[PDB]
Amino acid sequence: CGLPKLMALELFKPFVMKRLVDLNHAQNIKSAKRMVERQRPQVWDVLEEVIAEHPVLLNRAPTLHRLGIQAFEPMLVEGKAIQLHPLVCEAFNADFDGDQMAVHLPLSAEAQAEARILMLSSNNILSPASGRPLAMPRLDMVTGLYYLTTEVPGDTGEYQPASGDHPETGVYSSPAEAIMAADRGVLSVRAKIKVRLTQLRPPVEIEAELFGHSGWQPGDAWMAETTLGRVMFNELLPLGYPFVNKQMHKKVQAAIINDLAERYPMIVVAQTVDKLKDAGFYWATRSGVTVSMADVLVPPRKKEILDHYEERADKVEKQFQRGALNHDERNEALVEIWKEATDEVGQALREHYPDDNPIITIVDSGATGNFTQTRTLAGMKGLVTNPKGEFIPRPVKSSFREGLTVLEYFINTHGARKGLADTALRTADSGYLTRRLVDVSQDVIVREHDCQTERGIVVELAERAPDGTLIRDPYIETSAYARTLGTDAVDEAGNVIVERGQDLGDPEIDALLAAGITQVKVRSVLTCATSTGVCATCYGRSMATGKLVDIGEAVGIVAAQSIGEPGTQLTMITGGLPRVQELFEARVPRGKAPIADVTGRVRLEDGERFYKITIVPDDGGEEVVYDKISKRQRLRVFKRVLSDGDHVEVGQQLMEGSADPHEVLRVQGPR
Amino acid sequence: MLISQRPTLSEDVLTDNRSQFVIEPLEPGFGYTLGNSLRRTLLSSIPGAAVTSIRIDGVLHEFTTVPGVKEDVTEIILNLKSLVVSSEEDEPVTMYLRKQGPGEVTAGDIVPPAGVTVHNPGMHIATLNDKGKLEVELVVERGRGYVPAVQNRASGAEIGRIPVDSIYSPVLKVTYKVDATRVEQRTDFDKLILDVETKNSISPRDALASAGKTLVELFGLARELNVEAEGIEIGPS
Amino acid sequence: MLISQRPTLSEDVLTDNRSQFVIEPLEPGFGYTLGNSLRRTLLSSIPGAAVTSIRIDGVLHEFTTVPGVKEDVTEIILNLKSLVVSSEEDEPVTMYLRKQGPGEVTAGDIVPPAGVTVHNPGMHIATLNDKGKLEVELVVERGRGYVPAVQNRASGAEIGRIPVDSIYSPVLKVTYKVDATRVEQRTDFDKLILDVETKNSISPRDALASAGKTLVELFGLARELN
Amino acid sequence: GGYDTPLGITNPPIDELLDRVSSKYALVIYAAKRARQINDYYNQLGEGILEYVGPLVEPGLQEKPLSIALREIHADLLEHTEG
Amino acid sequence: THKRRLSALGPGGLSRERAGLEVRDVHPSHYGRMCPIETPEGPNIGLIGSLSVYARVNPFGFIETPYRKVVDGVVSDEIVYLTADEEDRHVVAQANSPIDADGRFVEPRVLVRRKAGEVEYVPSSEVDYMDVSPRQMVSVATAMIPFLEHDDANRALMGANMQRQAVPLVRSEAPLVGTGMELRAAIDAGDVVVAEESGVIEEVSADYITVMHDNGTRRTYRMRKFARSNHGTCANQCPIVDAGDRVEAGQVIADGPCTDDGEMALGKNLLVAIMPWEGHNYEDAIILSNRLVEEDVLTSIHIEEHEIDARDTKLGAEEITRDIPNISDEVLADLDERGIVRIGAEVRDGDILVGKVTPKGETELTPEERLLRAIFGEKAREVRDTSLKVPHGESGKVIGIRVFSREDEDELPAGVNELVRVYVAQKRKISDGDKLAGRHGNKGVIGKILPVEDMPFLADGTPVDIILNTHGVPRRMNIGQILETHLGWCAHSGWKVDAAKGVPDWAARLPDELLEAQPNAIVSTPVFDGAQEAELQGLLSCTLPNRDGDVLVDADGKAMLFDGRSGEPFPYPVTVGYMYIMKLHHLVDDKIHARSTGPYSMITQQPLGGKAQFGGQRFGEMECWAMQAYGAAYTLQELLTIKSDDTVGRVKVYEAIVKGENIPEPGIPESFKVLLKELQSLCLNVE
Amino acid sequence: QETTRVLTDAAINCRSDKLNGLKENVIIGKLIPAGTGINRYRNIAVQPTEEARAAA
Amino acid sequence: NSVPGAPNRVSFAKLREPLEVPGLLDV
Ligand SMILES: [Mg+2]
Ligand SMILES: [Zn+2]
Repeated sequence: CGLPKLMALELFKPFVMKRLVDLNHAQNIKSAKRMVERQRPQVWDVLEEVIAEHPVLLNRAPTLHRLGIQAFEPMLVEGKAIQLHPLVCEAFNADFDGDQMAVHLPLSAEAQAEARILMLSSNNILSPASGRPLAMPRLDMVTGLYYLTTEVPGDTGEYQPASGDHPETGVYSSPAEAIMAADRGVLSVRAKIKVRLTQLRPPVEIEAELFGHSGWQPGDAWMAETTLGRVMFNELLPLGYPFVNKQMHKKVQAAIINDLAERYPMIVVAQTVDKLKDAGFYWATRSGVTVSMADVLVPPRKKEILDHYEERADKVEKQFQRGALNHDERNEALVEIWKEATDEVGQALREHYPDDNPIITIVDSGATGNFTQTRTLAGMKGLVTNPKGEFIPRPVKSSFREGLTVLEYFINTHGARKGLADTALRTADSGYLTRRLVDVSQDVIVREHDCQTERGIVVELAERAPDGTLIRDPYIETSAYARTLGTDAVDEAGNVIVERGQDLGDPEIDALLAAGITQVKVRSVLTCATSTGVCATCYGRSMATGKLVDIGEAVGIVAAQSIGEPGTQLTMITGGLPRVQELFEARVPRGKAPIADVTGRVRLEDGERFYKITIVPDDGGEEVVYDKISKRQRLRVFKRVLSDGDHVEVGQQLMEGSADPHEVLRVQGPR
Repeated sequence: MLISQRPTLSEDVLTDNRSQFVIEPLEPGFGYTLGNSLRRTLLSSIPGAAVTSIRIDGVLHEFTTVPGVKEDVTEIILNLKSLVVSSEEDEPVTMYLRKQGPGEVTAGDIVPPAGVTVHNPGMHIATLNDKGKLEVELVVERGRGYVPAVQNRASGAEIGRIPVDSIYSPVLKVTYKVDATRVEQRTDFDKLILDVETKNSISPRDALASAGKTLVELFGLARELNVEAEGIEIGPS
Repeated sequence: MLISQRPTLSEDVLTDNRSQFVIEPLEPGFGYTLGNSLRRTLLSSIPGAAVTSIRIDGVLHEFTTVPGVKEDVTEIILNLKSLVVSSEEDEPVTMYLRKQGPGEVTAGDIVPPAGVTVHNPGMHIATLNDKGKLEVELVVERGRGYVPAVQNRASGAEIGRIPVDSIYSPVLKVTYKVDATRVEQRTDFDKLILDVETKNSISPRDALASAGKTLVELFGLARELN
Repeated sequence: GGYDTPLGITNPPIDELLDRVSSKYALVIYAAKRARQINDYYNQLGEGILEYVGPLVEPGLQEKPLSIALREIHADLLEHTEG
Repeated sequence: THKRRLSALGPGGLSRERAGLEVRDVHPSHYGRMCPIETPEGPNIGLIGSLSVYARVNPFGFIETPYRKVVDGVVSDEIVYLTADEEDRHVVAQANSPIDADGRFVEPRVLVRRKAGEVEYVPSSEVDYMDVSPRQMVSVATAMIPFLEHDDANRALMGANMQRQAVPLVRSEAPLVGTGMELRAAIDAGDVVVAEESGVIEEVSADYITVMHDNGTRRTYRMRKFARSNHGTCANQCPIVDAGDRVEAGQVIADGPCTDDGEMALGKNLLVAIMPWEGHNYEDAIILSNRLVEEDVLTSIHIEEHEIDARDTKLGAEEITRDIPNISDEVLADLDERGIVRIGAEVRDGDILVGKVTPKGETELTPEERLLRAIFGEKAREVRDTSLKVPHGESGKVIGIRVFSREDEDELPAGVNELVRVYVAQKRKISDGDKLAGRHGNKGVIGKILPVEDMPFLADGTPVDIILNTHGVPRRMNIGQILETHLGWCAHSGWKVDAAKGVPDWAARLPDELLEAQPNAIVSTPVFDGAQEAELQGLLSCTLPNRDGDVLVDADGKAMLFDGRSGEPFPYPVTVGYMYIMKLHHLVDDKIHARSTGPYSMITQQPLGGKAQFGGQRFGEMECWAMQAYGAAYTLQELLTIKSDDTVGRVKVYEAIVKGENIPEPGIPESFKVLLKELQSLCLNVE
Repeated sequence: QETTRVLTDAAINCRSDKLNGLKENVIIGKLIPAGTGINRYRNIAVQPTEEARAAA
Repeated sequence: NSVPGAPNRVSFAKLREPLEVPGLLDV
């Protein structure tokens, strides 16, 4: 990281005050102090000596997760601004519109070792919360690599073959010949050709049929039908890595950097990520992505869509003015009509745009933004919320390219200010939750290697189908990945397929899914058997390092920060951050839904305008009676729907809403 | 004027024909005014010879089949474009390549006429299976840069002759980047880092001096407008 | 096949202070790089002369007013930062500006010493009434590029001297365009058309000759030295 | 394996250093104690001789003793015992 | 806009933390009285607003708003000022309604606003009021945004709040494309000298303008030159009339700080491309050209004020004199014989401004210093040395010295013999780290200043001046910054709508004398009635050639730029235009701070805070949680003991660093031993 | 939280502390018991192998 | 408009307004 030379001269003052007395530049410490304070021209040759290989901690408030403090090595940069690397900005959540950062100087040998080994910027690529790479390319680098590695059909100098009177004229002896051709006007970078690569490892499907027994590629030739741009991408990736040949989205690059973090050492991933950012900036500046008002194409049939839905709304308003339906019913009917109009103009705008538009390439490459904002750019703003929170039934039919009128802009200001006030109050509320979570869970640290318990939770892990062998559960990478087995897995009399104590990575999960077993008992921290703290094998793999957790990690603070950091992006019986605050404070919810105490038959009775539910057991015994459930709380579907004439399970929920955790602890136990 | 420093060209030698050069320190910003020109004049201005057009007997109707050998014509073509050959007759001079019987044909089976020479006789081109005689005729000539497939404008004299692409450049792949050495004492200078790979006809040290000659003969067209004009002078060795 | 013929440079003169240069024929793909390597040396490294520091009689610093004139001192600084002046000697020479009475102090009232000259007698500097007297000396130096105001503390000058930024660059605007012929029988060439416009201090062919001299001096280092 | 030539702080690489210790905390205390021994050598050297030995690798011109300690660890020249 | 501000907090009003979400939102009765856009951004949204343009305050304290009453569907001109109570009793039409030449609406149904805030659609007989204009809902600062109705309200809020933070440049060029609110927000703000009665200019000079009225007497207007503002910026004031001109009553006679010919000019017109260039304009950063540093396009003047006072102490009197205790004769070169510096002397960080020396009474020296006095032969000099030196990081010239004295009957407080203030000027250029911003809420700091040779230039060789990023345009929904990029090109070069066979269909509703325009013409798009999207596309197709016949910008608005660094053209065209950017007051020189060792606090010995003192950066709670989650015990213990509180560890670490030894083990923090005393003073036996 | 009513019933019970979490070692200025602060990591003894002390 | 020494700045306004902007510091 760059450092201003004035800030580094005042920061490193006793070190330069020592070194310019070890060199004969001052008589003593007092003349050295005067020479530094006067900024005499000899001290800049000494500051580069005393600054080399001396790391500094950079920190940006607020420090949401533990990656908001990172150590860098410095290098003197003229000016008065700290030059940050463009890849760590995801970790700091820093934008360059005027943000400030603090610089600290570690003095002792222990603090220098901790800055050089523990908190270096290139040792922390992945996140401890999820495991995804946080130093992946983003906004400009993604569209640079997307313009590089895409394939345009019918481009310049494609693979022709029209043999019969002339040869194919799409082959190349090497990527060097293709680069020499593209330096003339003959080849485009995004044109499909057939190079002959002698230094890139082929994919497994091609190397298996070409060499098989030893498919090494330092010097053996194979022909590849790709673009030139995918060759210039794959030259950035390491030597043993197989050739990819895909259009680089953001999910594809996340997969590539995740595989590099799994299989390759930690110093290879950092250099690869640096090469990717260099090629990404160089191709984003050639990509030709500019915004003009001639690029904001309006849909050519917006007017007839709005006329048809305005006719439907006019019939609804005529039925309301006649007297057929009341106030709230015509409000809901207008809301439904204009929601359908919004989605239909969204489909028309989506199908009108070319696939190489500069506004739609930024969305489709996963660089930034989403589609709905583009639908508010060209098209229709849609419905606008109230200060109360309800919907205005008007709605805003103009776009931000056609420009809004006076009244539609004044309506839009309601939600546009309510969102800003809610953002301020929400980031006020999230820090209190992070503080309470750190305070309740600071003594959960790793204490020993293995406590050798045999208890463990079970994982859902890819339910059957209807016949159907086994489709995956959607959330496997958050509940079953990076754990340890409590029991040996066994197929249908089979053998031990995955033995006890393995890391449950990707090939073990695919082997368990091939073996046809859909449930796995997994060792966890809820059942750990140590006295103080947890054990290493009960905790599992630490998500940041990629291997097993060490025996001093304060995993309680990491666990509190991983929940406290994304709380600002939680907008919203409750659904947003008050729901998390209600669950972690173990309060009784306002939409409290009753649960059953025992199996049996439910007598559902109406009465004095709320409800009555009495469960009668099958054993039997004393019946259970819940009297007053208000009419706003609708009953609860699973299996027709609940009503009467029904069989109840033990801990079955009876209404929709939120069951309080005290009753389910009292009835169904801690597990 | 006076430069008040001096750049130095100092070669670092990698593998046999892949040297890497550095030029430091240039006053800002002179890395880009000379690095791109040096790369382009390395690539497109050194003379050299290559193969332009080949003809194989009994190959007219289907241009991916040779009777008796393993490779189709779209592989024997690109095994011939990577054939480094220096010629002296500035005119098309033809060579022949004929071989019978089973065995692996190399580049040293070619018969060079007076003047031309093949600088890698151990380059494999085809593998004759059994009892199939291959007879190729090559055309070697000089030029520069890579000039693509010139179409057969003879229109009737050449029946089975096919034209291939021409890699006339003795260099193959040149890349450059600059840096920012010594921002305080030397006050934000540059450092141009060339990286030139050659084929084995000439060294990457001899290929840098030829483009230096063709460039100092090229900016001398502008210097011969007013001789006693004042520009930045460097100084002697 | 190599075209064995050397490129020749020819010149068209459009006005007195701008011209065009045609260089032909080049290799295909070599017009843009040659034109840009000439532009980047023309726009940065052509030596000229500019006024370094001025000193007025009644003032002590840059942030005051002179009694009688219409502009303050910083406006006279911004008006003097557009003078074009071609010196001929190494030492800093001084030129004088004395005016008394109502009128308009222009740039044609500067009396220069032997060797230097002023190339725009129509530039307006200040305007005076009957109570105004403008007496100011200027220091004309020689250099290249652009260097900001050398501080008074980092020199030996007294209170009266006012450092001014200096722009030693005679050229104003340089562009090009190529004519890539590239016929489809592979006898291809380029045709570079440079367009140079200077600020009346040097002729365009005297601006191109020094850029050619700098590039001949620098690209010769990559010759058989190594 | 084969990566590149690393520059600056990240040389020797932290992957070929964690083959020598148990975890990355032991590397911190290892390098810290070895650098304190080298710094105690460089001072009781401008007086009588003493027992604190080092450096065991030929250093640079102005090399910090922590980097000297890391290069001694990387070349398998020291041993350690955890408490 | 600091006046006309309606704040809700204060004495007798609500608080900042005890304020709910109800007062912060925009009520529907805010239309025409308070602006929904302009409000602060921090923890004050909704609590501070500003009045509208046409609003007016009742004698009781309520806010009125004008309306045109319409009788029998015919809009009259009897302008009534309604309050918010009786606005709801009637119905109010919309301003952009098709009145047909008498007062009659063209369409039989009008848009309208009902009682509860509902937006109905009512036939044209129940309508009894109309707005007097569009832009009636909007404030003074918000009405100076061209193309307001294409921006989202968050970005329009930021654009209205970043116009009152711009600095006054030294040249102040008028905007090439604006609204109609520039000329009226300058002559009413009062920072422009306006001629009182109609006269004829007799004598102009940079200090004063004497005009001669038609009836006898003269009047002299005294311009204030280089006055310090409240925030450090300059207040220069220059005339714009010559010595023979005829003026009228109300005519602007002298420009102000941010004015040009009587209208507001906050920034400059700069050629902008919207390409992303090499990752230097990455994630809101802005790169510039070096032309703006060479030609002083964004140079400002900043004036600082330093004050010292000689008082009467208990031991005598503090004296301001050149006779200073032990100090070199080199650091006394600029001071005159009576203390203070000379006007015109250039100072830097550490130089003495006012030589002040205070009596010290008594102390006894160490034996080493008493030996050192006896060797060299120097007296004890019992008076102290408390001079006035400039603070760390500042420099510049010296404009003025204002000295008040007790001996000359000046009004000073009790026990103050002398009081001297010194003003320091500084001409700041633009630098990387400074904060620029546009009008449409776009902003960002300078990350790079390229030389003029490697900067994307057009076919003329004209380089561009700034290079903004693409990826900040679509997701922030402020594409009005594209539209003024287009019109700003047209107004740079001028159009000529060729109506040689007939006026074309796009220009059917244009006025006359917009059919053609000379180059560098200033135009004006008002707020909610401006240039349509179908007329920028017409003016872009006639964009008159520069010097040779050469249209540099095609009908899409994009141009073909060469590369300044490599030479070959960019493969696709790039939007260029002229944007109006402003230099904000978030400069780098006021923000950079560093501290090795400075002043410590009183009760607990932790360091101070802020750039006014020295102050250390606060290593608070969440940073401690991050360092604990890392596992770095030693860096946390070093940051919390020997850098803040360990009083004997602080000087021991400094000694060990200077002599070159190892950093010692930390002791106990001296803020923990204060806690034991405050717990023992609560009668708790903490042992 | 609630410093008064925690401090006033810690004093009635005569409740003692043992300093085992990493919030009190932060307060008193000691090393926290996590990471490089536990005994098995900070009680490492480092000495040159003999061959090297041997070869020096 | 209705200011005697104003620069001639052309307007795109399609409407006229009956009431002009008041004396902005009258609050
Ligand atoms: Mg920000
Ligand atoms: Zn365990």
